Amino acid sequence: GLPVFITPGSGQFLTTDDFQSPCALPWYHPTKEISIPGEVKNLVEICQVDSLVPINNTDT
Amino acid sequence: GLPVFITPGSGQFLTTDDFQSPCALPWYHPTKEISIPGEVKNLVEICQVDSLVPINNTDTYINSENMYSVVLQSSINAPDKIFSIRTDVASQPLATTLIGEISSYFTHWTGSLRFSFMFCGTANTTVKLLLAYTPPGIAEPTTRKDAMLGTHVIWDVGLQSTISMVVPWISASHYRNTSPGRSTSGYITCWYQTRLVIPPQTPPTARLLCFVSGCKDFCLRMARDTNLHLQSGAIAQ
Amino acid sequence: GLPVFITPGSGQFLTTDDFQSPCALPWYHPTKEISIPGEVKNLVEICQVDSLVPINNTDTYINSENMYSVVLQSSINAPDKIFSIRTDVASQPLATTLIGEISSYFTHWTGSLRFSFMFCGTANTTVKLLLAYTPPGIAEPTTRKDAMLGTHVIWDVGLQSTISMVVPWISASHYRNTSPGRSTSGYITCWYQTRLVIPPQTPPTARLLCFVSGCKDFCLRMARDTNLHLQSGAIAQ
Amino acid sequence: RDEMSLESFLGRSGCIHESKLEVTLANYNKENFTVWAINLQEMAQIRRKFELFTYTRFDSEITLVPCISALSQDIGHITMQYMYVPPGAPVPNSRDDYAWQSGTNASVFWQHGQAYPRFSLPFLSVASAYYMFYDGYDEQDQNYGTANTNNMGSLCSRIVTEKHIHKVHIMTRIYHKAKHVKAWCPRPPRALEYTRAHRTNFKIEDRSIQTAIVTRPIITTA
Amino acid sequence: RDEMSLESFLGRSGCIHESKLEVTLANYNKENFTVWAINLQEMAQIRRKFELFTYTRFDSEITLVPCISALSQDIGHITMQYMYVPPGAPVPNSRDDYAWQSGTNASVFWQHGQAYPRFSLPFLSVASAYYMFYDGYDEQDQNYGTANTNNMGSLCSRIVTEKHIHKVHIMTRIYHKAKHVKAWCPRPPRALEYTRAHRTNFKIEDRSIQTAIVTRPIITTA
Amino acid sequence: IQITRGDSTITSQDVANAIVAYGVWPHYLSSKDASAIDKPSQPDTSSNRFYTLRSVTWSSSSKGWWWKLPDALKDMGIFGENMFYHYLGRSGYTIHVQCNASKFHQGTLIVALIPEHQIASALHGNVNVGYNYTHPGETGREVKAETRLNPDLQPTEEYWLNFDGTLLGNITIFPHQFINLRSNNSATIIAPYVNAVPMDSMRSHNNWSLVIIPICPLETSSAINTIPITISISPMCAEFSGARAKRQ
Repeated sequence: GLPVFITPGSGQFLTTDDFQSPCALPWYHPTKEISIPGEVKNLVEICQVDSLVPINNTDT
Repeated sequence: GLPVFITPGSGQFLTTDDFQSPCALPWYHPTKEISIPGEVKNLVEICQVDSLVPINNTDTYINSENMYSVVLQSSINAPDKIFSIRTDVASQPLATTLIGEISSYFTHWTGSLRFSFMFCGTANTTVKLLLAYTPPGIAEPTTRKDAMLGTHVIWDVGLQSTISMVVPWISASHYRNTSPGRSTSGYITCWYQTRLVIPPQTPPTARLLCFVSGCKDFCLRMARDTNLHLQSGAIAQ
Repeated sequence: GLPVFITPGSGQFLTTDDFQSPCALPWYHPTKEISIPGEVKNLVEICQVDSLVPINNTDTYINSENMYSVVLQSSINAPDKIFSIRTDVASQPLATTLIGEISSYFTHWTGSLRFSFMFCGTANTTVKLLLAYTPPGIAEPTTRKDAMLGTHVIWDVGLQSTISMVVPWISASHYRNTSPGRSTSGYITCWYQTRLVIPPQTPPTARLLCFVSGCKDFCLRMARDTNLHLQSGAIAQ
Repeated sequence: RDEMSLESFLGRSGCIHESKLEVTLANYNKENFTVWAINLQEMAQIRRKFELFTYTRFDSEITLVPCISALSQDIGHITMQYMYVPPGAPVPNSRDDYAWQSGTNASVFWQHGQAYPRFSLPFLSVASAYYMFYDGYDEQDQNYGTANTNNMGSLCSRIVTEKHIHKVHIMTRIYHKAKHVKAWCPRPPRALEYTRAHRTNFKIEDRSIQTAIVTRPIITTA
Repeated sequence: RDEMSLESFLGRSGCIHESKLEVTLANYNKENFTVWAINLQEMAQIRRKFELFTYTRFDSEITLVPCISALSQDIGHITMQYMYVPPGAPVPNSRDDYAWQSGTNASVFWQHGQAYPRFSLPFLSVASAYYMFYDGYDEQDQNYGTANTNNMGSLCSRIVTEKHIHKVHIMTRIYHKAKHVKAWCPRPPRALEYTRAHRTNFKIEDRSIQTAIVTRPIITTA
Repeated sequence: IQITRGDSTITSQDVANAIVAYGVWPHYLSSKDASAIDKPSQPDTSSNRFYTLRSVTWSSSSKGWWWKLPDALKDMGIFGENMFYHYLGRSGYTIHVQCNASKFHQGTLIVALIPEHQIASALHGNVNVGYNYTHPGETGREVKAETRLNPDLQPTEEYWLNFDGTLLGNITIFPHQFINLRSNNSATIIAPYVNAVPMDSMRSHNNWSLVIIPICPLETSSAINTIPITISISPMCAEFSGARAKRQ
């Protein structure tokens, strides 16, 4: 019939986890997406920007 | 074999939830459905109904029939000012209307309103009245000179019902806060242009209808509690 | 991976429930089925059986055989009134019948009843008796004049069994409360029109049968406990 | 577009009745139970939602939240019975009469260690629609407000333990949620406050005629 | 149409026997167990359902509800054994004899932390049908009511702990539900009250001949 | 011009103008949403006719009036004694209530139709509406601020509180129609049978209630200031099940 057994490792506290749990209020409709630049999916675009180097960072 | 693990987040208390749990007594057969009108699936039909506006909700007219009607006079001596009301549904006196109290049960709201005002007096009275809308940017200018400036249509008392004009939703985003905004949204203003023209031996006192209704486009998201009624006294068990 | 979350509502105590749980000892082979009559899948077969009505359930006839039979007299002097009983199955004396006590185990009930009353005396007696039904709207009118008013059929004692007429379920909705209604539903009335015609040297005392049976259409939903039997005394362990 | 519905307006978990059971120090018989009958018009936050309609047709969902608090000798390791009786049927008020030990009534048990009590209910009304306002009278002449047609049942909690008993507070709060929401014929909202069940009173407690409507002095300045 | 059946008439969770186990302050040996044999005709609420039929054929479902109450030193953290013995087999009455430690009897264990005890049972009768009324006598001459053919087994609860014991009430209530309901040959209902098992008595305790039938004075007014 | 259906008809019908009541025709009930037969004897086919009621007085300061249906018609026509002895039934309505109007005086009135009532009657103790007040008849309730039947079960007479416990103006949620003078001189509203139960009592239970609330009262400075209202109600779908004696 129905498999009723508590699997060791599962059903406890975990830091980083992925859940398919139901939402608290799914009836609300979010605001529609508009065309806005600066959109980043990867971290390569932030590294692409030329950063100025403080070569003379002395106390003077 | 069988996956036996307690998933974090699941198996606890939750307010709003959907369950496919078995019924307590599913053997009972319910009574069959019969044709009954007033059936509502959406909340647009309640907003579709024309709600009367209490334009004169002062302390003098609060306990009378004159609170929903507009006070008009045939004499040409008084200032041409009639009323100055807001456009927000969660504000007085539009809060007391059918669309207003339903909006109190929601956090986010958007939509346009229909405005039609017909004569309440006798058949032998014609008066040209101007309907105007004012932007919420600066404080409301209330003069006779600011009549034909920005969205202005003069309505003459004829035979037809008052045809509504453009009263649009003005916002950069689709949603705005439901909190009472006295300077956030626009204003509805009406002014005396002509005085009630009547032949000899005719009652000078006359009134005017004040209707409001919801338009086609309405989108409301999250629900909330009302801020008009509170109960803390004696309750029934 | 494996969904490990305790669903709210599930995993607790419940009265009426359906389970697909494994058996304690499934290795045992049960005894094979043999052809045995009286097999019932529905509750319509129990209601189909004709139950005898105790029309004379007074304190005088309670401990006798005369309680189920109708008292008749050949003399033409007494009033033409015989009996006045209700139509509800959860009321006296229809509560003591087979269909009555089964209806006590249900909250909601609907259906029609079959009525046939045959002669119990000798072969040489003919008497025309009128069967009438009265609406539950107003209080029951009991006179000789109210004989041929609303659903009236006169039955003469011949050779055939009594053919039943229209005794319908009168309600706006499909279901009505099972509580004892003394004015909620209609009434069954029978009156003396002719007196027992008998030749010289013939026993004047005769009786009449009193049967009731369930019709084709019966729909009962939720079940309940009986209100006739109570146990609180000494019980066996 | 889809969220704007009666399914979301009435589909919220709200507390209906505050059932509080207190254990007596000494009792001759098992008589510790809360007396409460079925009702939909109870609090102002939930009633105004039902005041907006004439007739409704929706299944009910009941969630029980019992609170356990220790006071003396670590008292709290107990199992309680929560029985539901079908509408129309007579309900006794004792330990074990005809209803408490029958196979006709819906019974559920809860103990600390499993999940919170949560179950579903079928159709309750005898007719096609649930009665919010009963106009006129039924088969009786005087009674107004609560009718025999508008019946849902009864909820009562009962103690199990016999001799091993001590003073503990069992705060069993009942939450309500709506399923299969289909209603017709909208109504205008209520103006004043509620005092009694199924009753909207105006002239009561000798209070002034002050409505929820906010007054404005000159309606020209705002 | 579909709900009108014997499956719904007999398919309700009803309490059959009130098994109450009390712990003695001092005992020489493990002799704390409730003495109870199998029975279907027990209470008036459940018996009248069986009185309406001659022979029945349905599987049984047994639900155990044990109550835990603390009295002294937070006593309640214990595990109890609930063993079922097949019908016909001899049953001993001690701690560990031949039955309590055998691999032929059905055994189940319950501790607070998991769900409530609930399990299913197979066919119990030796013949094709379960015996409600045994007409005449079997192979014996005198005995009437309980027969050797109508056997289902025995249910007894046993203590596990040896020295660490204190006075605690274990109210193990047994609920009954029906599965695979197929019965034949309807009967008329019982008129009077029950006194003993498998017996319907008329002349007992010298009580007057007063039936459940309500009397009406003139049967013309009503 | 006249509506052709029966032998008896009323004048001043004009053009039938009304807002559609949620897209519903006054349906003649078939054997689909009922029991097996439930038809002992068929009533009159020409029963669907107009009935003229006695004209009520118009007051200078009009508060409002109300009539309950089918309570208002109980001794009117042939169908009066029929529905009393017949056990339970349902009926539709064709409302035609108006007064004579000229192009000189002023007066505006709004007609609504709400079949529920919940009014305050007693103080603190069990409150209950009066039995005689729920069934006034053809005269109805002449709404005047006065004492009636001493201090006892008494529903308060307030027009702006709407009696049932709702805000004025917002009462237009049900089939509603506004009647002026220059646009319309006659009022006609389509009214079908709307109830949870198919058949209910007429003696205690009320099926409908006509709401008469004026927004602009009759304020004229002339020789006469009285205009009586003509009430014309035409019952629809008169079907009843129950055979009983005529005299009792």
